Amino acid sequence: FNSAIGKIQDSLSSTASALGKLQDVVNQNAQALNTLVKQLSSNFGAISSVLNDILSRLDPPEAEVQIDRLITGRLQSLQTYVTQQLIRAAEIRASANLAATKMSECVLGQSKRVDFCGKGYHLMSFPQSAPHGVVFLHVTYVPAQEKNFTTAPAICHDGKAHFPREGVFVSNGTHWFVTQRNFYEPQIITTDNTF
Amino acid sequence: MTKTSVDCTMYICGDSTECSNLLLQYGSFCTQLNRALTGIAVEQDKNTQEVFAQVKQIYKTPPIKDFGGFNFSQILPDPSKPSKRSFIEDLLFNKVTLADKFNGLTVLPPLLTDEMIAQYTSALLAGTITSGWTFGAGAALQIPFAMQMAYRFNGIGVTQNVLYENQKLIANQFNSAIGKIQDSLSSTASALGKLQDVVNQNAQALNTLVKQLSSNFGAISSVLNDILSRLDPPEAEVQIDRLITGRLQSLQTYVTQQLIRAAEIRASANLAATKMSECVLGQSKRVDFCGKGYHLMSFPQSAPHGVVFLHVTYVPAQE
Amino acid sequence: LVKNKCVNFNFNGLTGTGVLTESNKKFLPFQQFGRDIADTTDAVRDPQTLEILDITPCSFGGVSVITPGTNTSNQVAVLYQGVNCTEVPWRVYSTGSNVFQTRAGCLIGAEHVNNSYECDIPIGAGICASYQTSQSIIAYTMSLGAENSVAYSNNSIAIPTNFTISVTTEILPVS
Amino acid sequence: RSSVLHSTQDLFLPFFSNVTWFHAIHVTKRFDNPVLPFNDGVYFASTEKSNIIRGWIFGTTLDSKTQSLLIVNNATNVVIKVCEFQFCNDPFLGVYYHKNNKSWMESEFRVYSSANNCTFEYVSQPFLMDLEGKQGNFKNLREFVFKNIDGYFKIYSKHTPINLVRDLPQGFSALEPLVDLPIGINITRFQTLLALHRSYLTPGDSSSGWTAGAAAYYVGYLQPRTFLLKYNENGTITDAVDCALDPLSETKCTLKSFTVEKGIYQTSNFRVQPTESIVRFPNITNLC
Amino acid sequence: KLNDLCFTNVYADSFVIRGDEVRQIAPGQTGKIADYNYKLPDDFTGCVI
Ligand SMILES: *[C@@H]1O[C@H](CO)[C@@H](O[C@@H]2O[C@H](CO)[C@@H](O)[C@H](O)[C@H]2NC(C)=O)[C@H](O)[C@H]1NC(C)=O
Ligand SMILES: *[C@H]1O[C@H](CO)[C@@H](O[C@@H]2O[C@H](CO)[C@@H](O)[C@H](O)[C@H]2NC(C)=O)[C@H](O)[C@H]1NC(C)=O
Ligand SMILES: *[C@@H]1O[C@H](CO)[C@@H](O)[C@H](O)[C@H]1NC(C)=O
Ligand SMILES: *[C@@H]1O[C@H](CO)[C@@H](O)[C@H](O)[C@H]1NC(C)=O
Ligand SMILES: *[C@@H]1O[C@H](CO)[C@@H](O)[C@H](O)[C@H]1NC(C)=O
Ligand SMILES: *[C@@H]1O[C@H](CO)[C@@H](O)[C@H](O)[C@H]1NC(C)=O
Ligand SMILES: *[C@@H]1O[C@H](CO)[C@@H](O)[C@H](O)[C@H]1NC(C)=O
Ligand SMILES: *[C@@H]1O[C@H](CO)[C@@H](O)[C@H](O)[C@H]1NC(C)=O
Ligand SMILES: *[C@@H]1O[C@H](CO)[C@@H](O)[C@H](O)[C@H]1NC(C)=O
Repeated sequence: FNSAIGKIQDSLSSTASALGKLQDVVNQNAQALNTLVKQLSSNFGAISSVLNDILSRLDPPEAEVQIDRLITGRLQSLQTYVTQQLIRAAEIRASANLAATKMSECVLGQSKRVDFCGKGYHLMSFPQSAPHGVVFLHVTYVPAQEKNFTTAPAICHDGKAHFPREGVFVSNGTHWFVTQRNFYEPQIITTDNTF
Repeated sequence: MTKTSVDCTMYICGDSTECSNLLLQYGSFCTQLNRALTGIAVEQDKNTQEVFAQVKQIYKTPPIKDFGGFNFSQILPDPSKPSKRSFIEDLLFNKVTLADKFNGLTVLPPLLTDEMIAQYTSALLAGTITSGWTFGAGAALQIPFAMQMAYRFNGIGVTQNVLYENQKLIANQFNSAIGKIQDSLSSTASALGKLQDVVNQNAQALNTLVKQLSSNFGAISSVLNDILSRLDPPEAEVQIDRLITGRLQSLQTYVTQQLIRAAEIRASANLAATKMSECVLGQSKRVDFCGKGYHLMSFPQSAPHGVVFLHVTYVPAQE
Repeated sequence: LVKNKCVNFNFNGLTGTGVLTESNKKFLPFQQFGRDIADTTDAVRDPQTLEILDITPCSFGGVSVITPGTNTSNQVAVLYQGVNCTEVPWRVYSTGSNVFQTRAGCLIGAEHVNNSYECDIPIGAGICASYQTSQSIIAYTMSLGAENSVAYSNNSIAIPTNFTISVTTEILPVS
Repeated sequence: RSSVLHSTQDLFLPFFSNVTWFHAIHVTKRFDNPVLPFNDGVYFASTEKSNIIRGWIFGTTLDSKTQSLLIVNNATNVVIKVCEFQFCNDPFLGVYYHKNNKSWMESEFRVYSSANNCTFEYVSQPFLMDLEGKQGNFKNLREFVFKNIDGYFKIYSKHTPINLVRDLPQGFSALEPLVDLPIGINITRFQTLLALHRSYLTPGDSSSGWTAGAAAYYVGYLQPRTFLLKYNENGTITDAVDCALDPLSETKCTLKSFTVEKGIYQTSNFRVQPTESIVRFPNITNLC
Repeated sequence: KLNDLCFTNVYADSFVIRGDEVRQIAPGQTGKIADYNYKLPDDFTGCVI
């Protein structure tokens, strides 16, 4: 765990890739706002982009028309921003629910669902605050080494066949012992471990 | 959904240079719309990535077909058949085909070729049968299929002995059930229902859109080439200006519509990805998450722009 | 009449741009303009020659340049999107040192290897581009990963002897 | 602007553009300063030590009948006129080394016959010139961009103290506008002015009496191009990338950043152009 | 630009009118002789001579 936590510190300091999924959201929102702000510069068919300049050099009736054009162009710009913002807001909202879910469900209790939190069995999880985001560190159990064993479903002792109470039957080939399917513990088969 | 990228410049202004200059006046609307579509296009590829790239390494289907009395011929890929598509999978393209640039519009190809998607599905299928849920959480561990099923019964509260006592009875029901499913897909005119509507809806928008260009939009002619030849620039602008305004509207509606549709698909993709991770890799305790009833396991399938899940469930027949 | 070459065409005050080739579909004695399902004219009748020509637009396409990254190198690969590889030939870049026709367009500036690696710089329809094979952007076929089959048998089982605890980070935006 | 990247569609010398070098050096019997064609991109980059290249000539035909431009680079100013001047076939600036007093005086200022009228006369800001009579490598550098836009004649300049490079120095320097003149003159081509280094060893006439020595100047044309220009905090344009010139470069404009991360980026649409225009109007000969 | 496009079924008209109502014979705008003798369409195309 200590070595495992140590690596994550190194990984975080060495690259911006961790926050890319989060950062993409930060950058994408920033870019959208910037475009709209720039929009102000665009003429939108008008004589001149700056609103005050148009009003200063045009008589009211003409000024009326040009103002309207600007507003239509500017109204459309605003509409796009608000419409765009809502979609992004909804997307962010889903993450928060998921964000809120990850905040509570990995953190409070253990999730039996496979791969919902991290990869492999999720022992526990911790959350670290990030700018405009939540980062979840997942501790998971993964079985590293596997040894081949011959196996069979039932053992016949007196014409009645036993089955394991909680574990698959595993035999090296010399004798038959019962071990938990996820770690190799061999126990001499007995009535206590069978029915 | 089909990756569609529409070039703002070519659609609105058309070929003519004079039409292009007015578009420049408008600003980055031209540029912004293209960006939004590309985002959508990446999602459809990326969505695919999330849903099917659940496995680090493709696992070849074991040459030995012993399935502990379970017949998987429909589900698994056929070497003799071209394109490595399963009977279910091979036929679906059959079914989909039966159910089913040119202009301003390029329909981009997906990052993952249908062929590649087939391999991913096979890997999950191969992974589930050979290694149970071990492959989901780490290096896949070989297990006897009968034995795997034994574990499945234990999770739903039916003792493993029960499976072993009448494995033959269970195997036959499963085999018969799978056969029933094959027949059901082919026999029904419209079982896929929901998948079909996604394709039809997208097609309607494009036609409506393609149809949209023809519309006059309160201009003397519906064609930029035609309007430009007939009219000079000086008084040209009033009609040239408007058609542009009207057409911009068509794009924004279409662009906005795509995003809403993309968002719906993304949720579906993520739901579908969840089922793929949640149901294929391991048994799901949540009731009515996988199909109906108690759930033992699920087998992923591939269709164009979709994922078909086969759910194996336990129901108590008699009381 | 010119055929097989993109040329501006004007017929009776109607103007379009495309390549005009004879169209197999037979039209009625009275029919003049043939149109497609998308309400774009796909055919004409030569007024002077009374012959049928099919009109298709002059292949466009978006250009995407594949870069390993500015920092690493300056070399680039440009994939025209959809356009045929024969098509056309910045003047220096045109000819393809390594022209290769893919299925997603027409790559020009990368060398098609026979080997398959993990994806790096995604392109489309399988092909991926990597800056690692002195150095040249190469486009591979993107095989999904190592193919190993777990050894299977009715009487064979594998059980882990050791376990490893690991930490994985998932990053989700909240606001 | 400070710390902002801006793209302006203003005429620029294309990067890595071909440049036609010229020689005004006797090192045997070598002296050439002929007329050069002029387009929008009249970029002149002389390199001088003892200040041998001085002036310029603009115009359409230099007929003294079409309005034309002309300058002297005196110690006072870069003196300019618009006047209908009748230039000689071989104009120059003449300087002689007198034995009685060590100073370089003008000997024959017959650059032009007379001026018909002036629609513009003008004197620029004061500056000073060294006017040395020695031999050496060209310690200094001078660049100018002559341009004609929307009824305005314009000029841009920079002094670079480059050392010992025959070719134009690798690096980035930005010309700063010096003067703007509002003129209507249309000028097809331009010429340069040389300083003849007349001495006692020369024959002593206007046709053969000269020992001009070393001089060098390069002319590069200007075409409309889009430059992404980086702006520093102070505002000096420290660096610029040309988007039109390269596939890599074009990506940067779309990306709007000097440094690009590894990935795939779509920059511009590609369209073919029809080889011929074919018109097939009715073949009937009868006229309405 | 009337030279470079092919029309359909060109019609010519001819009559004699007073000098004042030559401005009156225009599409859309009203008038006595324009309401009693010759009413052009609101979107008439062509050239009046
Ligand atoms: C299980 O795996 C762990 C972790 O790899 C092993 O621990 C290492 O054992 C080696 C050899 O004895 C030591 O040199 C290392 O210092 C130990 N730590 C690590 C992180 O490698 C352990 O030996 C393995 N087997 C067990 C417990 O049966
Ligand atoms: C400068 O004098 C010349 C020569 O007299 C003028 O050129 C004449 O201009 C008149 C009026 O425009 C023309 O009708 C003649 O054809 C021109 N040639 C001659 C020989 O008279 C010129 O206009 C005068 N002013 C300038 C250049 O500013
Ligand atoms: C099971 O086999 C292993 C490998 O040969 C051996 O080490 C172990 O001792 C065996 N069990 C017993 C009880 O000997
Ligand atoms: C599975 O069913 C197929 C379909 O007929 C059959 O050809 C095959 O022999 C069967 N294989 C089994 C039970 O393994
Ligand atoms: C490209 O054009 C050539 C013309 O000979 C043809 O052979 C090839 O099939 C074409 N491919 C595509 C994708 O257009
Ligand atoms: C278990 O299976 C293989 C069968 O070849 C055996 O040799 C080895 O002990 C283990 N290796 C695996 C599954 O790769
Ligand atoms: C510049 O001109 C020279 C003449 O020798 C030629 O070799 C070279 O290709 C030209 N380069 C460009 C960019 O015009
Ligand atoms: C400029 O002078 C040239 C001389 O060749 C002439 O052809 C051209 O018509 C002139 N243009 C203008 C705008 O004076
Ligand atoms: C730019 O401003 C900085 C302020 O620290 C100053 O040190 C530097 O000399 C300035 N350079 C120029 C070229 O203005």
